[PDB]
Parts: sequence; structure tokens; C-alpha cells
Amino acid sequence: TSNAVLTFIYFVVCIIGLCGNTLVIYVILRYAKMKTITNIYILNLAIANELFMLGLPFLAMQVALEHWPFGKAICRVVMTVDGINQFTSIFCLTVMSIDRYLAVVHPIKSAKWRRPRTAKMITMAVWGVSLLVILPIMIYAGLRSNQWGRSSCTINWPGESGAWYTGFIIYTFILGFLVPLTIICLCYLFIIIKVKSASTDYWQNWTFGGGIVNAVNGSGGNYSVNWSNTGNFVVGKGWTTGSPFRTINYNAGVWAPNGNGYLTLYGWTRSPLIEYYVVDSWGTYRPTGTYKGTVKSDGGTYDIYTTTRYNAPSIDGDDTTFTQYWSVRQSKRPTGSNATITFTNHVNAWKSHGMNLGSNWAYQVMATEGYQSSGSSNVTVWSSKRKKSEKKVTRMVSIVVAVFIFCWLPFYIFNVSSVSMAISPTPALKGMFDFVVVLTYANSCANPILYAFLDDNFKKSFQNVLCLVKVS
Amino acid sequence: FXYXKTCX
Repeated sequence: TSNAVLTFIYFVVCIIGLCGNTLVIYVILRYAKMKTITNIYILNLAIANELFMLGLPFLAMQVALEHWPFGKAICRVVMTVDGINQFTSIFCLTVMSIDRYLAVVHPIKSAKWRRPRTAKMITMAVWGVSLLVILPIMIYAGLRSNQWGRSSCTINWPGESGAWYTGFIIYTFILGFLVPLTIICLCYLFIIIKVKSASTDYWQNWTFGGGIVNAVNGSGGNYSVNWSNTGNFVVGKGWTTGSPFRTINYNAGVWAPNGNGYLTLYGWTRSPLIEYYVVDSWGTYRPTGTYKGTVKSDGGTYDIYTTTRYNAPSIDGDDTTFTQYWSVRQSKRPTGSNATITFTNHVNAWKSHGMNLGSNWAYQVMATEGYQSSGSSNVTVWSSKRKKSEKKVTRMVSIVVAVFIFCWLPFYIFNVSSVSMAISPTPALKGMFDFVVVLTYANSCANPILYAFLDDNFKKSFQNVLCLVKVS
Repeated sequence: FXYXKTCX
């Protein structure tokens, strides 16, 4: 019997998801360490899955007896519990990713928002809207019995049988799959962008003229220069597309000019064509220009200057004319440890002086720039260094999202085809429905197994609890 | 379709 196989599968899924999701609800409530923001969202996934793995034995016995014998009260609780598992589950996963977005993309502007009282308040809102969403299931859960006396537990819609069917699946498809995945996946888009634009991606090594310029392209944002020159050179690492909100970080392990050299951030806009500098250290010559004012940023104090370069080479060609905005520190910045340039502060300052930058952002790099000199410099460059702790958690949610999509999409795909349908179901199609549904039920015993493979903290808690051996 | 998330 395909019932025999199906009943067996139901039952092993249930056994495994009960162990899996009880352990997960345990370790989070039993350890202080395990109570975290992501974990608070995770507990509710496990609660919903647990609630559901409890109803499964009844559904298993329906398949094995081809008959619902438990009564109308237990049917209502199983349908509510099966519905909870379809909507509360992913509604927990959407809130989980929005949380991931906010903590990577906007770590600064939503720290107050990311507190456990707000997680707990939010997670009582995840239930309220699930129960609102599954109200058709709750209200209309009941027994339908065929002419041969066998009752099946289902949702007896009030009208004609398929009338509410096409209505219902499209409701469920839109609430339980479309809208939440639309939300989820663009959360990870914007996260991919902030992760991808954090490190430097542009290497510049432009030696004009005579002398010696040995430029080294190291790992990450590292580079060094060794020069004793007679020309002009610019070496540095940065971003092919600059930003007026990027806060640039760097560390100049060596900044030893003998002669004319600048340590400086610099870049271009077009529309209008402007080259800009934020100079932090120099050699024997502090660059100036037409004085304009001062700005205080990142501990230190800079003068603002403008210059105009006539018939000079630019990113727009060999013979353009353009303005240059400068922020030159009034004294040489100490070197050797992590130093920040909060670029906005310079943009705002130039703006208040009527120096506006362009619409169209070209490159933006943290360069060593020498002018007929010698010297050495070693500089590492970056922007918004990621927290390794946070990386692994954002990786785990991404994969829990992945298995969910994998385990449920054949189901919504099977359900949406089935409205168009014109022929009565075939055994092959019937066996496909039961496989596709088993795929969804299996989803609620994966999450825990994944927590043990993708979270170290979950792995040791599981080992602590089941008295296993911790061997570094 | 079937009766609910099962075709027997």
C-alpha cells in the first residue's frame, strides 16, 4: 500500500521532529547563553513546528485507515495546528531576515529597535496575524463524509466544493509564499550589497615618469609603496564607485616620506567634474589652495581649500578644466593604528561653503601620492568590517530560508496548477501530491538538524544536553 | 483537490 509507506514516513518524520524541536525549545530556555535575538525568533519556529509534529500522528492514522475516527473536536485542533505550521512558520522566517537586514545594513539606525523586549513584542504579533490568516481554516474545519461512510477531516467550505478551493489556494499562496518571500529575498539582496561593498575592490598603481616606484598589491585592503622618484605617482586601494556616506577606515603601518608625499583619501565626481582630497598626513609640504574655513572630524581639525586646474588631465580627458575640493588636516595625523575618515562630515562642510559635489560618483581611494621624493608606506584599507559572530548567524538564517523555499515551493507549485485542472487525478498525480505534502512536513524536522550543523552554540548545547563528548 | 493535504 502507498498508505503503508506514507504512514511510515509520517511517523518517522514525527519522531524526529519531536526530538529535534523539543531539544531546541529546551536548550534555548535552559541556557542564558542561548537566549539571543535570533534565538528568540527561532523558539517560535520551534514552538510552531512542535505544535504541528503533535498533530501529525492523527494525520498518519487517517492515511493508514483511510478514515478520520478521532472526532470533530480533535479535527479542529489538527487543522488549526497544520495551519499554524504553514503560516506562523514562514512568518517567523520573514521577521528573522528583516532582523538580519537591520543588523547588517542598518546597524547604526536601529539598535534600539533590536532589543529582546521588541523581539518578544514582535513575536506576539507573529501569532496574532497567523491566527487572523488561518481564520478560514479555524472557522470552517469539520468532517466531510463520503457515500461509503468514510469521513475525512478537512475544511468544509460553505459553497460549492471547488468554488472556494481556487479562492483558498490563491489566498494561501499569496500570504504564505509570495508576499513573505518577496520580503525575504530583497532583504538578502540589500544585505548582499552591504556585504559586497564593505571591502575594497579597486587597485590603483599609476607611476608616471622616472625614478623608482615599487608598488605592492597585498591581501585584502593592504598595499605598500617603496619609492625614490623623479616623477609623480599615486598608489592606493579603494572603491570603483565612491559614496558621500562611506566612512573610510585605514591603518598606515608605515608612513615614512622623505620629501613630497601625501597620505590622503581622494576621488572624483562628474556632473560637475570635481576631484576631492581629504589629506591626513604629508611629507615636507602641506598642500593648500584658496582657504575657505575649517571642519572638525574624526578627532582632528582640517582647513577647507579650493583650487582650479586649467588644461589638466582628468577622468573626463587629457585637457579638461575642473575644481578641486580639499580638506587638509591642520597637523599630521598620528599613524600606526586604526584611523577613520567620516566622509559625510567633509561633504556637509563643503556644502555649507557652497562647494557641492557631483551627481555621478567615480572612484574613491586611500592613496599614497608622492612628488619627486623617496619614502615607504604600508596601508590597509576597508570600510565596515563584518563581525564574524554575526556572519555565521546571517549565514544560518540564509540556509534555513533556503530549505524552507526548497521544501514548500513544489507544494505551492502543485497547488496552483491544480486549479486549472480538467481531468480527474491519476495515481501518479495522487502520489505526487502526497510526496509534495510530505516534503512540507519534513521541513519541520530539518531546522534543528541545521542548527547543529550551522550554529556552534546550538551544537554544544545539544552536546551538553545529551551528555555527548566535547573534544577540541 | 484530494482531501486535505492527502490523496490516500
